[PDB]
Amino acid sequence: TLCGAELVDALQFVCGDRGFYFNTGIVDECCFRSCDLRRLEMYCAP
Amino acid sequence: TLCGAELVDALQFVCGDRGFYFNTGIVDECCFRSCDLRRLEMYCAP
Amino acid sequence: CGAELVDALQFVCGDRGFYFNGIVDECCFRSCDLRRLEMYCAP
Amino acid sequence: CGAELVDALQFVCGDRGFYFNGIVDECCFRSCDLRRLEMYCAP
Amino acid sequence: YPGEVCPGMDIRNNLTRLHELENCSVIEGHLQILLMFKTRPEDFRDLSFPKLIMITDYLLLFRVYGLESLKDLFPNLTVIRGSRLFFNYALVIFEMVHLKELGYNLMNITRGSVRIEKNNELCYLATIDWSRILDSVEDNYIVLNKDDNEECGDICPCPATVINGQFVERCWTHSHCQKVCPTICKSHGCTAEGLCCHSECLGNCSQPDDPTKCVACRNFYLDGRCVETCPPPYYHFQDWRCVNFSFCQDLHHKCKNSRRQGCHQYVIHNNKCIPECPSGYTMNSSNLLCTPCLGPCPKVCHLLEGEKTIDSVTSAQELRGCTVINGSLIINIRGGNNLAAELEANLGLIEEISGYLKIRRSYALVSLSFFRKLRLIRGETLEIGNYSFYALDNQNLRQLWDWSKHNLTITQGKLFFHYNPKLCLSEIHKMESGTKGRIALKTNGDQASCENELLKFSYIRTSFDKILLRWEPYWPPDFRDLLGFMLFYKEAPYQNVTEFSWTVVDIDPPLRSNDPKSQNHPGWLMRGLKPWTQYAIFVKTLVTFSTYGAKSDIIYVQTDATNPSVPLDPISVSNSSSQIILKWKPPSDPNGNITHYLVFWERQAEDSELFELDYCTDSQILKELEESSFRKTFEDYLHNVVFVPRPFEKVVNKESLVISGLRFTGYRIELQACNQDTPEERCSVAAYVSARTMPEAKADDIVPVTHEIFENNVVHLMWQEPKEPNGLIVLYEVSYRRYGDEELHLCVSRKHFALERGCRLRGLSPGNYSVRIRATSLAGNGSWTEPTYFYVTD
Amino acid sequence: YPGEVCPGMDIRNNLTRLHELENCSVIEGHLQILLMFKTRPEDFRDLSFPKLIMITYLLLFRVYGLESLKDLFPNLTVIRGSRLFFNYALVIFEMVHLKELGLYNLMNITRGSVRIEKNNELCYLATIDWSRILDSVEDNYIVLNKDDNEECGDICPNCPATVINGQFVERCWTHSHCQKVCPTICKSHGCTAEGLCCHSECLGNCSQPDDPTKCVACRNFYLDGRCVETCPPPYYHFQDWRCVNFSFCQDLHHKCKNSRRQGCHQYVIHNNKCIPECPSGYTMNSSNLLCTPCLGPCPKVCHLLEGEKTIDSVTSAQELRGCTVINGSLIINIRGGNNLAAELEANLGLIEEISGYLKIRRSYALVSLSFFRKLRLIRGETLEIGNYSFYALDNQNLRQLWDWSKHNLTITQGKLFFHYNPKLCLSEIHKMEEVSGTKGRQDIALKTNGDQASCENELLKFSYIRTSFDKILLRWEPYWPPDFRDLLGFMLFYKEAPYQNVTEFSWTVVDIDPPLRSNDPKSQNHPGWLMRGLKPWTQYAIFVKTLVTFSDERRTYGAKSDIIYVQTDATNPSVPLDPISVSNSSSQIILKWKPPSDPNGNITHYLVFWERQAEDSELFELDYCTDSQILKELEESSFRKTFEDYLHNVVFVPRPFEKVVNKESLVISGLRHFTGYRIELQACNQDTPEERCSVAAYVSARTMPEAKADDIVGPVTHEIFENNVVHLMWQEPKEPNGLIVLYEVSYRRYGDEELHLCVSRKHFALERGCRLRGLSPGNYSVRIRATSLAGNGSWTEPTYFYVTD
Repeated sequence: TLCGAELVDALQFVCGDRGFYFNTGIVDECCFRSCDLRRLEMYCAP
Repeated sequence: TLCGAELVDALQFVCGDRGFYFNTGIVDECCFRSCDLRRLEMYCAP
Repeated sequence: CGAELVDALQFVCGDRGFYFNGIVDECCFRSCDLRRLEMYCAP
Repeated sequence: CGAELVDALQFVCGDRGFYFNGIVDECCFRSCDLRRLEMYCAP
Repeated sequence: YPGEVCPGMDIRNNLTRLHELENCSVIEGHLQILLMFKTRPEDFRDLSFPKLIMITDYLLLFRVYGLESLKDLFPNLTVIRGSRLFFNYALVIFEMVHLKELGYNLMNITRGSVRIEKNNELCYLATIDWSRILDSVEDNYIVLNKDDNEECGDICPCPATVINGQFVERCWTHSHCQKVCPTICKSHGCTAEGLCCHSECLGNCSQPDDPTKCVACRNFYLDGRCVETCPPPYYHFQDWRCVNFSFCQDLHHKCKNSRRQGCHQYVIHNNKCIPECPSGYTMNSSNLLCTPCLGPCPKVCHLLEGEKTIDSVTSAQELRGCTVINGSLIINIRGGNNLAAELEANLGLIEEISGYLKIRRSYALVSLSFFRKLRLIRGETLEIGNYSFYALDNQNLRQLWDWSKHNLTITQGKLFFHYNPKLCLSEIHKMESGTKGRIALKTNGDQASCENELLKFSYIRTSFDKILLRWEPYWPPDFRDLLGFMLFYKEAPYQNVTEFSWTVVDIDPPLRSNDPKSQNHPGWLMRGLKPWTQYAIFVKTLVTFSTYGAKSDIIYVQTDATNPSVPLDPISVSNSSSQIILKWKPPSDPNGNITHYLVFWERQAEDSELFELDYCTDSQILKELEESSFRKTFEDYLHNVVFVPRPFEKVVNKESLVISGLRFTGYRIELQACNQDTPEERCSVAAYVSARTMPEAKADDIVPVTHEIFENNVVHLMWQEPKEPNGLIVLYEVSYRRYGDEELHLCVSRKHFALERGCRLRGLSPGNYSVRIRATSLAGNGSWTEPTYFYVTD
Repeated sequence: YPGEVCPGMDIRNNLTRLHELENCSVIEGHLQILLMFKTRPEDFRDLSFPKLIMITYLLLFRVYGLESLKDLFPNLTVIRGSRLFFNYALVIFEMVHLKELGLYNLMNITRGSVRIEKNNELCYLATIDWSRILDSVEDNYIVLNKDDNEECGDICPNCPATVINGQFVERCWTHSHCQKVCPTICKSHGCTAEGLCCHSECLGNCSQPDDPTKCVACRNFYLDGRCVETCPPPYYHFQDWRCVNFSFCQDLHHKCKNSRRQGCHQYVIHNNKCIPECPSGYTMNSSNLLCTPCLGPCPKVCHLLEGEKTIDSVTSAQELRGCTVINGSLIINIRGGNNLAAELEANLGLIEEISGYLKIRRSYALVSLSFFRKLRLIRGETLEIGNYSFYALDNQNLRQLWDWSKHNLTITQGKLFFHYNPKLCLSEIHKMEEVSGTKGRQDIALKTNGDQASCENELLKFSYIRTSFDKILLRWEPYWPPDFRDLLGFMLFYKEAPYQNVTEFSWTVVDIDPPLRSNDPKSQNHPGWLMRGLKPWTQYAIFVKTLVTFSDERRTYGAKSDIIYVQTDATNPSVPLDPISVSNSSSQIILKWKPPSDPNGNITHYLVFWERQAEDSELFELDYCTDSQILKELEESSFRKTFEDYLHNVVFVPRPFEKVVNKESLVISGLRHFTGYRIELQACNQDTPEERCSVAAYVSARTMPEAKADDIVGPVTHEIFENNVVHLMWQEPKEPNGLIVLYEVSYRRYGDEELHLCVSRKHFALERGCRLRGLSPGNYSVRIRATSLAGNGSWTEPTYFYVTD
């Protein structure tokens, strides 16, 4: 389970040069329950 | 209300000799709730 | 100890009762209380 | 203090060794535990 | 504010987007910079934004790499208003990885707080004091930064202030200090010379006492200068700006033609530009001026989530002005910070909520009075278990609505009350709102005793050192339930003490008696108090709550005035030959206000040596209450089975005195302190001092010398004794000199003076002579006698 | 028992009824005396009942005028305690004018305890020993009376002393009697005045030692004329003390059959016992008074009145002994904190089918409900409010229910409930839920159970330990909850345990912050702690605990480590203290020492060194002639988690030496007669290799001197000079006592006076012996005595010489 500290590390390691998109939430989806690459990569910028 | 040593003292005062009869009682009907001369005198021996 | 017993007794019962029926020793046994001192001044 | 600090540090190190300075200042500031002395080994 | 304005912005990914901060000096929103990965310090060294002056809502920085300081990016960020907070704070800096110093010229944060946390390189934290930046410093929250590991050396380049009794200088970076201003200028601000700025300036101004020269405008800003209020042709925009009619008209037209979500059809109300004017006012477009209407039009917050979770200032502010709620409300305030004011300001107008109402883990709450106009809870969408009002683990909750006037109506649904340790059962029972017919008992009111019954004191003596206490007898419906009495007392300089430092003492119940007459009137005598100090006393019962118990109200009593104690630290010095100046400090050993001092001064003869000298338990109590119940159990069991049915001066308001009319002499002085003046005296044991006036050398002068010449080379000398000897003439100095010879001296002590009746020289050779005599005392030496000449026969 | 047998009786009101104790030596039941409200010490002065010898409880309550039982019951010997009153076999309550007990002839109370309470005149309570009266003294109760608020003069007159709290006090009954304390060898059999142990069939006292016929009270059983162990085969046991043949039991059964209102029983013989009713599985043929095993199942159904019975005492449970099918509800309301597991299991053990609900309302002393040993199925046909067939409340010390790895319980109808069970973990409650079959087919409070109990089901495991002297390091594998931020830190406890006697329920608590988290299953710098210091030989018990923030919708107990006993490695011991040189012979010294108070390791053998000391140079040379913990739980642990979670929600938008063994003394031989000696002693503990003893204990030693050591042998050779100077030479003693410092020379002219001269060792060497000067002419005599460090030896032989003018 990716929690409130390593979540940013995992998101960076997944997104890379993509960056983060902008313009309930992510903590319950990924910390209160397990997530996969599918979910984490979705938050990366397109 | 009558309870503890007050109960036996009042029973003695009410009976006025005549002894005590023999052959949920008292405490529930004289300490949990108030009583009168009617109930107490009934425990004295006839 | 018992001297302060006297220096409290003549205050609590200075008007009347500052005598004996003695109260020092058992006050170390049975503590000291206001109702434990007015009775001693009664006799 | 640094004296008992190293008198325990040499035991927790064995042959790993250490250098005396450092860890003394922080130990004077914060309580000590394995995490603060196992990293202080100087191979 | 020179330059233009720009809306709030959020910046991520690469750094080129930071160019969007081209020239705008005002941000009409929030500035967020986040997720700046794969960036090095060389990228941040060449980019600066000195034009930026003011940010309206808040500034957030999070996960920036390469950046070490804001000293380059924001050298002129004057004011963070704090109109719209982030969570509870107007400035948040979080998980800064390479930021080292915060980096100045920032004056005021009107509303909100600051949270800086999880910074592994930040220094220069304890150097700043937040009382001069924001108001509620207690609301601030900074923790576990690099500077919190006592490793940062903040070498200030800076005015110094005191916190918690320690005095330290305040600076921002290694090259800047904190631009502190004098208290007179306060929020108005001051220039470099300390001159207070104009009333419309906030923080600082280029030229003092000029609304046109304010760097940051308080109240409102119209054009080129800061004004207290917008002129009649102009209406208030966001709290900081004044705009004309055309500005709001253009905003409304833009929101109309462009279907941009998140914007509002702006209107004019009370000379202010408002996204939507409040309840009771309709709209018909036309002049863009909304007017009141007879038809009720309450503000309906049609929250699409179906429910809200109010855990922050911003969450409540999202419901600012709404009167009815088309959903549920959950209150989950945490952190222990007081939130009553903002919650009441934001949710005060709430009247009827369609959903339910929950209060879970609200640790900081103390009362639910925020819903000042809460009238009807519909309860149409109930929580599981069908509850319209839910309460859980509100550790500090004490009181619900004031039931004297508040009239609450519940349409349907049950109620829930669990784990409210400081909430009495009386409030819960009083709540049963019209819902009496249609609680976890031991978990409520645990630390807040529910002793509705009141005890009344009867007699007091209050002594120069103790006190009489006597209450009124109190017995539960069944005695032996009254284990004893809990008596609490504590010194109280002011009558502002609460129930929960207290000193407690145990008291056994009095021996009750039927036809009680006067009973024993249980009480207590205290074990010693400082007399003049006021004390607070209250008494509460202790019973097995199978009988709620009783508790006497707090009563403030102070003992009678006692005799004072010795004065402390006296000083005795002399300024003139007849006056001695005495100084002393108000003695703390005695109590009570010092009314007047008593000074006694006694003259002393000189020391006899000088005359004679020839110079020439929670577990523990649980056993007992179980034991007491067991003790009552057998007694009840037996009855069930066995009873079968059929010179002095007083100084007033001065800690110093100058005793005049004195003689040079050794002198004994006594000082007495009297804390009461109504009798002839209520004084203490005197403090002893000894002083001595300076010498009067003229008094030691001897007024020629009468002499006789004898044939045995002996010449007697006699002289007038000084009228006012300086203490004691210890000896007399006699100087004689033969004509043409060197001077000679002879010592004549007072014992020698009396033995020989003055002085007489011995072994004088024939010839002319000159003789003079000088007196010597404890003070010094007087003037010599007039020259006297005599001849010795050959 | 030389007397008559009468049943139990209750005496009240007028004292004439007390005369009914005419000749009753043994009572077949309780004896109660009550409400004698108009009686004075005059009335009780001349009434005595010495014939009574044995009581099967005895209760006295609210008797006025009576001062003591010293005359009322002078021969009451044994109170059995078959049927207790509440939990006690003797009760003395609210006795107003009672002054002393006076039951000096009371010996044993087999079953139960004693309670005297709320008296105001009795004395002599602290001077009676209950350990010699009844076995279980911890459950007695004497709380409030006279001689507890103001001591009496308890003048014991004869009275053996007994130790209590480490101090000995004499035990006495009255101002004229004292407790009979038989020796431990006699045990419960008793002894006479001479201390001879009675026969095994006697209890307490016996008329003549070693004779069942002379037992005052039979320990096991009583036959018509003699105390017996198990009664003769023709005689069955009855009331646990009598041996009765067919006649008595048959007559009792016939009398019960005759009386339709008497609360008697149809007695039946079974297993050589005449009992009111034989247990379940047996039925009576009504012909031979012998009940036989039944064919169809016939459980002992006990029809409870008013469908309910409350159990709060062993007397309440005893009314259900032998029952198997309860036709009603059941409430267990034990009070006082006294353990009642054994009696409850003995009485309610055979309970299988209960036709109602079971409720445990305020049972403070209960630890487990295992005493319902054969509780197969509860029916719940009669339910309380809320329709619960099983209720639990306020059970402060309740730890666990039935052992669910072995038990098998079935409930038919109704729900259950639980509340305020601080020592009951929720895991056992959920096991109860699933095992009974109630859940799913058809309650538990949120947080009221296991609040002060170790609910951490997860088990930690130690990894590496290194013990050395006063230091020990611990290290266990890392543990991380699903939300690693929940782990506040680690809780470490330790105690000094000489033996295995700790079960988590004194410790020293240490707080450890969690280690920094590291990805991968790689080494995460395994959490541990360094011990501050320990005794060099003590054994310690250590276990660690987790500290995690709880979530309302997410349970997380945490984890704990099993208690492990680790003893530190040994070091060198400490020096023994108080050695003394107890010299016994001229060459032997019995050194005596005692072990050090802190051996820090078992003593194996002392190391002994002794160094010879030359005498002092002065002798040779000189010429002598709780809010804060919940506070730290929320606003910087839970609050810090909220903002961090809130931020992520908003921003992430989806797209020479001797060894002495086992002996404190040593007799070193081969020593000098009187020479001073230096002794060194060290304690040793692990010297199978080269020695590792402690530092040396120092003592100066000196053997006994001998007179012959200082004795001068033979006469003294002499020389005569013309200047009235006589020089004499004598043999120096071979082995003087330590050192001869001077010589005493006595000289006397023949028949004339005697004179003495002092010669030092330096004078001895300078003049080569001694030289007498000024001797008068004529026949002369001289004798010499030697002085050593011990004293003076024998004088020389009489030496005679002549002096010439």
